[PDB]
Amino acid sequence: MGRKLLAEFFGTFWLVFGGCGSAVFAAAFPELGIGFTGVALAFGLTVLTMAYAVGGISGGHFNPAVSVGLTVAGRFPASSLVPYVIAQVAGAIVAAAALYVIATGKAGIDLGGFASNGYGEHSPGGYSLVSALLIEIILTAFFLIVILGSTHGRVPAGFAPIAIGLALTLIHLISIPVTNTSVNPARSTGQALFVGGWALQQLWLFWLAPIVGGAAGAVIWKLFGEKD
Amino acid sequence: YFQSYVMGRKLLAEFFGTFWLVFGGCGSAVFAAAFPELGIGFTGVALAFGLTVLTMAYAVGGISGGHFNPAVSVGLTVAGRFPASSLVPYVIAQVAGAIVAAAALYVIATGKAGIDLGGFASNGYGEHSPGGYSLVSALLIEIILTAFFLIVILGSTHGRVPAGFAPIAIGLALTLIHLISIPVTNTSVNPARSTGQALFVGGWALQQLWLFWLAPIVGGAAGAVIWKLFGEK
Amino acid sequence: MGRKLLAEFFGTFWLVFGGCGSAVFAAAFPELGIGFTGVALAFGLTVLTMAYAVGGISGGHFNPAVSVGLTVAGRFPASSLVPYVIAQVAGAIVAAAALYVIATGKAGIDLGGFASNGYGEHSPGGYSLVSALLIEIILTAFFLIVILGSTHGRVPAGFAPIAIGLALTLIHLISIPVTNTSVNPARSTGQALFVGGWALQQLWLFWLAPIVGGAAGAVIWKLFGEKD
Amino acid sequence: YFQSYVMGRKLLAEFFGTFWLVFGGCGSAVFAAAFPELGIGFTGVALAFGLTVLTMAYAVGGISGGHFNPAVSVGLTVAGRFPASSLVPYVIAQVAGAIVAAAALYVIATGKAGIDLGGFASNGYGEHSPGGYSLVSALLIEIILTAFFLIVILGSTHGRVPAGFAPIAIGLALTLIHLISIPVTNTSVNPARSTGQALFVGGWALQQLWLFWLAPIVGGAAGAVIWKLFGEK
Repeated sequence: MGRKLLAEFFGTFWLVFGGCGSAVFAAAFPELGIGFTGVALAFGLTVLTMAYAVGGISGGHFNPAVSVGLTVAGRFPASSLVPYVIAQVAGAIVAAAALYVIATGKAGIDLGGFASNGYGEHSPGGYSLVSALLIEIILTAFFLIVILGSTHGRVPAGFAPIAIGLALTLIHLISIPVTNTSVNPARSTGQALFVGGWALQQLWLFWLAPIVGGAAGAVIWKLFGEKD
Repeated sequence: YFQSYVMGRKLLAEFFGTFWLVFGGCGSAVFAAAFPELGIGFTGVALAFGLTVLTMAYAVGGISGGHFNPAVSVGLTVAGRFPASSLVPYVIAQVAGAIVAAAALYVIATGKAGIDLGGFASNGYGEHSPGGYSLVSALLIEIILTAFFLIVILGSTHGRVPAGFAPIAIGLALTLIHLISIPVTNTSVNPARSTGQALFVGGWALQQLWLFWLAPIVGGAAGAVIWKLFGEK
Repeated sequence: MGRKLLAEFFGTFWLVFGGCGSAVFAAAFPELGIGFTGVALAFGLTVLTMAYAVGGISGGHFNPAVSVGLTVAGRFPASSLVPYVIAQVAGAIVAAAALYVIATGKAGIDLGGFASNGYGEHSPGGYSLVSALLIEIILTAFFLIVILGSTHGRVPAGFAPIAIGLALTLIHLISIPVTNTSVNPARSTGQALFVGGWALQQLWLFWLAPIVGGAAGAVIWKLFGEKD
Repeated sequence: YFQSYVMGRKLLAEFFGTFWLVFGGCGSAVFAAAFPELGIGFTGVALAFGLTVLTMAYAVGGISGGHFNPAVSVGLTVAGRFPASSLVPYVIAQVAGAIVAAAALYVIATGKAGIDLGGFASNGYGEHSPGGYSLVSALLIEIILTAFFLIVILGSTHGRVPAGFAPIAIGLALTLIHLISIPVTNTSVNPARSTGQALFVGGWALQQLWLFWLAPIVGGAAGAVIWKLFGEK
C-alpha cells in the first residue's frame, strides 16, 4: 500500500513537472517553441510513460478524478480513495515547487499564470465559467470511458497506457484555449498554490467539474461497457 | 455472423464514439487550430481526429466493432465483415452522435460571445475548399482516402495481425488522411462527421453536404472490393 | 505471388500519395500548414499503416532499396526482387499521377518541384551532391538495420510497423532540408517523371544512394544482429 | 546475470545505437530545427531524439539491452539490472558512437559552405542555455529528468509489463524530456550525446561539458535508488 501511494506520488509529480514544465519553459519560446500541440503531447506522454512504469503497481491514476471514477465504476476500493488523493496532490505540489525553483533560475522571468487553469478573464480564450464547466465535465467523463474501456478484460494487456496517454493529449488539443485544461484536480492545485490570487479563487471549479465528469463517465460506462 | 453484444450496447458504443470523434476533431479545429501564436494548426487537428478513433476504438471497439463512420459500416458490409442488417441502425447512431457533438461544441462556443465560427469545421469544395480545389478534386481525393482507410481497417483487423494493434493503425491512418487532405476538403472520409457541423452552418454547407455522403461511401465500398481481391483470403 | 505484387503496388501508392500529397497540398499552406514535421509524420504513417494492412502478405517493402537490403540479408529470395521493384515503381507513378490530377484542380497552381528529391541547386537547403550522397546512404542503411532488427524473431510480432514507420518519420525530420528525403528509389521516380527537367537529371542519385545504403545496412546487420 | 550475446556484438549494438541517437537527434537540430518557414522547431527535435531510441531499442535492444547512454548503463548497474563489469566497455562504445555521429554530421554540413553551426546542438548552461537559465537550474533539471528516465526504463522493462512495449515508453519518455527541457540546457540526460558535439565546438562547450556527465549520472543513480525502494519487488 505504501508502494501504491509512492507510485501515485511519483506519477502525479511526473504529470505536472512534464506537462506544466513544458508549458512554462517551452510553449512560448520565440521562433522554436512548442505551442499548445507540444504541451498537449507532453501531458499525454507523462501518463503514457508512468502508466507503463508504475501502473501495474498502483493502477496509475495520477489524478483524483480518475480515482473517483474508478471507485464509482467498482474497479477500485472506496477505502483507498482518500490516501490516493493525498499522494496525488502531494506529487503535484512538490512538482510545482521544483518547477518554481528551476524557472526562477532565469533572471527577471515573469511566471505569469504559471500554467494554472482558469475561466472567464483567466481563460486563455476568454470562455465563460459555464463553458469551462461543461467542457471539463465532458472531457473528464470521456477520459474515464477510455480508461475503463481500454483496461477492460476484452482488451489485451499492455495497450491501455497508449490509449489513456494519447487520450490525455487529445483532451489538451481540444480544451487548452478554454481552461488551459485540467481534467485533474491535483494538477490544477499545485500551480494555483504558487500563484495564489485569482488562481486560488478559481480552483474550486477544477475540483468540482473533473470529479463530476469522472463520476459521470463511470456511470455511463457501467450502463453499456463494463458487463460481459 | 454471430451476436457478441446486444444491439442497444453496440448502438450506444457507436453513438458515443462518433460523438467523441466530432467533439474532439471538430472541437480542436474550432477552439484551438487558429489560436493566435500557439494554436495547433492543420497538424494538431489531424492528430486530434486520429486520436479520437484510436482512443474510442480501444475503449468500445470490442463492443460494436468501432465504426464511428457510415462509410466504414458500408465498407465492412461490402467486404463481408459486418451484416447488412446492422447497417442502417449503426448509421443512425453515428449521425445522432455527430449532431449531438456539434450541438455540444456550439453551446460551449457561445461562452465566448461575439465570435465568428466561420464554416464551423464543415467540409466543403470549390469556394469552400480551404485551398480553392474544385468539386472534381474533392470527389477524387475523398474516394481514394476513404478507400485506403477501408484497406487499413480491413488488413489491420485481419487474423494475420495480432489482436490489439488495430486501434493504432486505424487511428493513425486517420491522422495521415487529414495531413494530406485538409487543404482540399477540410477532410471528410465520414458522412456523419460532415453532417452535424453542416446542419449548424446551413447554407452552402448543407448544399455541398451531398458530396461527403457520396464520395466516402463510394471510396469505402471501393476499398472493400479491392481488399477482397487480394487481402482477405 | 500476384497477391504480393498487388500488396507492394497499393503500399507504394499509399506511401507516395500520402507522403508526397501531404507535401504538395499541406506543407506550405499559409498560417496553418504542416511544415517539414507534418510531411515527416505523413510519410512514416503511410508505412506504419500499410505495413499493418498488407505487410503480412508481401513483407511490406514499398521500396526498392528495402527489397534489395532484405535480399542481401538473406531474408528475401533474389528471384522476387525485380517483380517487387516493378510493382513498387508502378504504384509510385500511379500515385504521382493521381496527385497531379487532383493538384491541378486548383486554379493557376504552381506545382514547382512537385516533391521531387534533389541536390545542389535543387536541395532545399543548397547542400552539395556529396552531402546528398552520404546522408542518403547513411539513413537508408539505418532504415534497413531497424527493419531487419524489428522483424527479427527476438522481437515480438506486431511491433515492426511502429518501429519501421516511425523510423521513416525520424529519417525525414533529419534530411528533408538536404534532399527532401528519398531513401526510396520508387518514391523519387514518380514525382520526377512528372517534373522532367532537372528532376530527371538528378534521379540517378536517388536510385544509386538508397540502394548502396540498403545493401550496406544489410551487410552490417549480418555481422552483429542476424545470428542467434 | 548470464551472457545472452558475446561482448563484441553488445558493443557494436551500443555503438550503432548511440551513433543513431546523435546523428538523428542532433542532425534534426542542425539541419532542420530552424529552417526558414517550414523547420521542425523544438517539437520536431524532441520527436527525433525519442524516435532514434524507440527505433534502435526495437532494432538492437534485445542484443545489448539498448542503453545508448552512459547514464542509463550506470542507473541499470545501480538498480542491479546490469553487471558493473560491462559498464566501462559500454560507456566507451557509446561515447565512440556519439563522436563518430558528430563527425558524420560535420562532414555532411560542410556541403553547404559558409554556414555558421553555432553551438552545433551542444548542451550548455548560463549564457549557453537557450533561455538563459543558471547552472543551478541546469543541474537540477538534468538530475530530475535523468532520474525519471531511469524510473520509466526500469518499470517498462519489468516483468510485470508485457514484452515489446518498452521501446515505445522509453523512446516517448525521451521525446517528453526534450519537450520540457530544451529551453533550459538543450537537453542532455546523456553524457555521450553531449560529448561528441562539444568536442567539435570546443571552447565553452568543452568547458561546460562536465555538467552533462555529472548531472545525468547522478540523476540516473538517484532514479535507480528510488525505483528499488518501491518498484522492483
